[PDB]
Amino acid sequence: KIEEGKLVIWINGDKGYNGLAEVGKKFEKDTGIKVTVEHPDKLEEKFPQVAATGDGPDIIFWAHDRFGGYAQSGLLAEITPAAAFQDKLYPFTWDAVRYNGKLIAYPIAVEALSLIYNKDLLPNPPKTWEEIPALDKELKAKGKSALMFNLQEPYFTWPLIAADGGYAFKYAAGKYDIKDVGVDNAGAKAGLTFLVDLIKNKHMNADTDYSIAEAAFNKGETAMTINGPWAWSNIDTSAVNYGVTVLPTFKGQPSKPFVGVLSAGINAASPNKELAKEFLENYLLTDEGLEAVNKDKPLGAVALKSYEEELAKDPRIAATMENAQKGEIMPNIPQMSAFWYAVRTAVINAASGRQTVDAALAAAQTNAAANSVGEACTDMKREYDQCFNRWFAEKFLKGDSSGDPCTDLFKRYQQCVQKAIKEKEIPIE
Amino acid sequence: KIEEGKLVIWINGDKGYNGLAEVGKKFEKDTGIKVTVEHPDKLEEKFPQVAATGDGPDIIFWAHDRFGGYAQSGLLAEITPAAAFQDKLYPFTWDAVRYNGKLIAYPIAVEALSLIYNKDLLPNPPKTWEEIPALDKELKAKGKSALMFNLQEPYFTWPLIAADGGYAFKYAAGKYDIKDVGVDNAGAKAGLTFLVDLIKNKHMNADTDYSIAEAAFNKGETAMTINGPWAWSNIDTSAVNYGVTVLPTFKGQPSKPFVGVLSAGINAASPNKELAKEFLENYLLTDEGLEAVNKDKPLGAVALKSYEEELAKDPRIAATMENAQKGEIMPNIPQMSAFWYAVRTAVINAASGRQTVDAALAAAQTNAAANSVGEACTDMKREYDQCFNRWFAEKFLKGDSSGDPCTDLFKRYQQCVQKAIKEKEIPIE
Amino acid sequence: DKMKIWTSEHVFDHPWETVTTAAMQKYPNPMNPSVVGVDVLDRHIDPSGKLHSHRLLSTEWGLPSIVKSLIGAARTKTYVQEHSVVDPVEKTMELKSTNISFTNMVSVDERLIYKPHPQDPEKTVLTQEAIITVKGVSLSSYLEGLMASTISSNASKGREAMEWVIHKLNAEI
Amino acid sequence: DKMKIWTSEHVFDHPWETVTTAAMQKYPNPMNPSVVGVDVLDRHIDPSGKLHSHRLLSTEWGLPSIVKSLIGAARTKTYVQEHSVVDPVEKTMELKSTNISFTNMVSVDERLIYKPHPQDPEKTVLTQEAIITVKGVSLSSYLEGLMASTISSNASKGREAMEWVIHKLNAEI
Ligand SMILES: OC[C@H]1O[C@H](O[C@H]2[C@H](O)[C@@H](O)[C@@H](O)O[C@@H]2CO)[C@H](O)[C@@H](O)[C@@H]1O
Ligand SMILES: OC[C@H]1O[C@H](O[C@H]2[C@H](O)[C@@H](O)[C@@H](O)O[C@@H]2CO)[C@H](O)[C@@H](O)[C@@H]1O
Ligand code: NA
Ligand code: NA
Repeated sequence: KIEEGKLVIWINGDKGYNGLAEVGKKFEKDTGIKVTVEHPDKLEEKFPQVAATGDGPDIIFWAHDRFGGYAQSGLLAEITPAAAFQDKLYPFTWDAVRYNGKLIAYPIAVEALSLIYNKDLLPNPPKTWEEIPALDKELKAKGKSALMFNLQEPYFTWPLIAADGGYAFKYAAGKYDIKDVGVDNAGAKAGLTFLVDLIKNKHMNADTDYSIAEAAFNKGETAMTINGPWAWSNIDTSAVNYGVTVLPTFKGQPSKPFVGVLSAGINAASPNKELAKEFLENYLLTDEGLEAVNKDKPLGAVALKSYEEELAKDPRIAATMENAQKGEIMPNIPQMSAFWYAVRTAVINAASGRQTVDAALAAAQTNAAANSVGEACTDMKREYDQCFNRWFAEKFLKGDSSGDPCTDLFKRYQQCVQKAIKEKEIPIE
Repeated sequence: KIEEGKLVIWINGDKGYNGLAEVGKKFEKDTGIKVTVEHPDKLEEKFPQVAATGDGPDIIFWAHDRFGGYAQSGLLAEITPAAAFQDKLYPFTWDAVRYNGKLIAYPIAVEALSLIYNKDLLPNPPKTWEEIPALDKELKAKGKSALMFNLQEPYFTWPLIAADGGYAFKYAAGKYDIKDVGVDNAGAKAGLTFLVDLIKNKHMNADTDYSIAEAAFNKGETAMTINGPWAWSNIDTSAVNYGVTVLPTFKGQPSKPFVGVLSAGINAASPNKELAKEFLENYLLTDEGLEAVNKDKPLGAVALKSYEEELAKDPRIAATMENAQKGEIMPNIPQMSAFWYAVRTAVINAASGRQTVDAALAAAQTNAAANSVGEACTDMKREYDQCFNRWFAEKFLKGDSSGDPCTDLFKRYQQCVQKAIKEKEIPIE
Repeated sequence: DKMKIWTSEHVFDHPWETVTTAAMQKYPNPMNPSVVGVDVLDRHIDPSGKLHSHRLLSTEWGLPSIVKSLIGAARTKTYVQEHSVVDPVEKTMELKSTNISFTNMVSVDERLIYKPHPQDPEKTVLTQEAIITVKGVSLSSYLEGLMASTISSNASKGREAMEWVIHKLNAEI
Repeated sequence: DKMKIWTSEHVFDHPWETVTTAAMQKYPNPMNPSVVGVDVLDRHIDPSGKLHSHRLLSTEWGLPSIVKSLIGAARTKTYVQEHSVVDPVEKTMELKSTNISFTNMVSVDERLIYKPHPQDPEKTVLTQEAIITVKGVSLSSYLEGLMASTISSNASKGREAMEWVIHKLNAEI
């Protein structure tokens, strides 16, 4: 149910949506075809829900890791750029957005996390994960917190886990073994242990989210934080002169952060598939359009060769690429959505001290296999199941059902899976 | 049942056995260990018969093609020359005598057939198979025969068969397919047809054997013949000046003659296995010893590098190598003994006009599979079976048996197979 | 038309309420790491009050040597369809499951029932069947039938051999 | 202990004398090109006048793609042992043959008898049996028995799964 002759474009609210909006304006002024840019809360989940019905945006922007899921659950169109266009962008980035040797989205920019510090409070930033507690004591003494970062998304904590050892899926002979999950390995445990210790030792706090930490650091109440190219713009306008540098080392091994290429896919249920291609190739992926976005919020290291050159004189892209090289690129396998919740729930538990590391992490190991068949639906599947197991036990078995259970969570979930089955071509009764 | 402290050595009677005898004399004069050289009739068959019992010579000389049979039927010892010794001989010849990556005999010399002609009668020899009949008419007119050669052994006729097409076993990917036999193919038929035509057109005669043809040509009654390096010595002492040249071409394609390396194996039932190695390496395979043999009868192209050099100035070895290159090397597969009878019987039939080419040759195709399990015994197997099928029908079924059949052909045959089974390691009741 | 290649009865030391609850959320678990995706296709409470669940299971066979090469060529996942019925008054949970992946060729079918233990409501009883149907013909019949097929077939070659040999033999004299 | 996976009767339009003669010299022939070596190990006329033949057959299976590579690794030839008895008065030719190559694992056994045709001495009758013994247990029993083995085995994993899930489930609250 997508209207023809407009374009609607979703991109996360931490990205530079106004910049992107401006690029649409140029597009409208030239073609007369209106462009609408939205930033819906929890978009990683919201797209799938709406995409399954046949609704949603024409263009969807997210880290490439979830695009394999999206594509194989019949939600994305195969992109068909010319050979000349592909030469324009780095082939490394084309690969992040390639599944079963089909291109499923346009790569936009390469993103990875760095250490952002306060140059007025930390003259020289710690090179060492383990030096932080000691520093916090000194800093607390002067009335400040050493480090604060988003402890709610597992992205931000992942670097510290995959440091001493720890992985999503072992990569063997050009394929990922989905049966091999390094969430429960020895160093993954030590990494996560370190984190929790820090909260127990009063140094961090489990509650801290993105905004809490953005606020504090940009207020100058904290010395360091961990964030991406996008966050720089809010630091800039604040009166804190900042550096971006390598992440501290754990056990004298680099902090490894998963790398994502912000890619841009075209909805399978979209009449405007050739407007979407022109907008993406001939307006966004140009020095002009990419600058517009980057001006509003930085994109990290753009996949457009011709603008990455004009940009990598930036000493912050430099530090992003350093850290990017120090970690792994993210898999675009369908099992990724599964993996992410598994660890997401693992981390908070440890952090709020409710489950201990070994328990929460062992849990994750297996929860990582909680995929749906249409892996774009894995998140919807969780919510429907979590609803049914509460009902079945509390209501139905006790003989208090009044009708079919969790009918609204079920409604959409059913559609995703149904669409996914067709795409996967399974035959049922 | 082989005596210790002597050596006994078999080599075919067309080879240079006296020369070889002289080499033994030097050996006896130096060691005091007596050497006895024999040339038993039908040795290709006689060795196996005696070898099976545990009797026979210490050293056996034959074309390499039958050595795979001999070895795998447990009759030959694995030879163990030093790495330095192997460098002394061409590695091409070591291969002819190598089965399952084990060396089974010492190669001595490379042999192939050429066209020997009378330079006084044929000023220029025919380059063309098809020109012969025309020539015979002219030659008959002057009171002579154009060509005469051994029509009894299939070796001599084989070149003319494998000319337009025709093979023993197809060679596929470094192995021979024993199920693929080119005896019954299109050109193999045309080749053999040509031969028989020639007898029908009075040009040749089916009866002609080795001696008949040797005699006539060396008497000067015929212009050409087909024979090997060995035959040259009897031509020399006769008052005919002769040339050796390429075989006539059939259908303008080379005549292909199978090539054999005269090799020398050590009997598995021999106490004298280390005398036999010293005699072979340190007396025979030397410039001295090889000359002795070659003087008596020429060896073709010796496998000893250091004497092949001193020799290939011979314009006849030259012509042997030419023809050798124009055809294939012989397989040392066990199925070879089978192959040889199949064609041997095929050829005479065509020649005596009793069976026609298509019949006799079709027959061969299948008779080529008439192997024993111990393929060294394939010849004994034939004779025992040919005896039993005559008996069973004529005597036993008619109720005139007086006891167990063909008991003496059976006696030895049983032993070969029994020895072969052990070597092949089959388990029976 | 019946041949239950197997059949089994076992007991859990847990009350049916909890065995059934746990059976609903069975996957994914460590003891069955080959079950990688489970989805509820439809669920209805029927006029009699019986909860019906239809579930689809995706299984990836554990052959991790050439898997990267293999999956490019073809999918490595097998699918089984499942139908369960829960009666909350009489306390029974049935479960009929077939493989969908190679059912044209073969069809394994498993039936399971969980009721409380007649002697002790705290324990739960699980009875279990399984039918292999190779071609709708029992495994045994089919497998023997093949032997007919080729045995007689090879037998029929031997009789040609005989005729040919005899023809050559008759031709000799 | 009996299960003749097959059995057959056929007729040749040839007199037993010639069928039998031809059977003695059966190999090698075009219809059986996989039989590459046949050898008579022993032959005796017994006190009653019956000719006994024990023969060994070597067969090379027709898999000519990787044969060169394969035979280096291992032999490509299968062996069957054979026992025949000829009674020249009563005109019968029995023939009992087993494979020797994989008899520890399996054992096909074929029995054949050639007598003249009751109605016409010129024709010859061939009756034929065959027993497959997978483990001395019929093919059918063995093949079903495997299903027991793994079916129940997988069943036993599912029950661990349940316990583990339940343990986690019981642990929640
Ligand atoms: O959460 C903010 C930050 O993280 C994202 O990384 C995601 C990953 O891409 C998702 O699939 C998710 O489940 O896991 C990570 C968060 O835990 C984005 O790559 C990045 O752009 C976004 O700003
Ligand atoms: O026959 C004389 C001549 O031929 C030989 O070639 C043999 C082959 O080696 C044997 O295995 C035999 O059955 O077939 C050919 C004869 O038909 C020898 O190679 C050669 O030395 C010998 O003088
Ligand atoms: Na079914
Ligand atoms: Na047996």
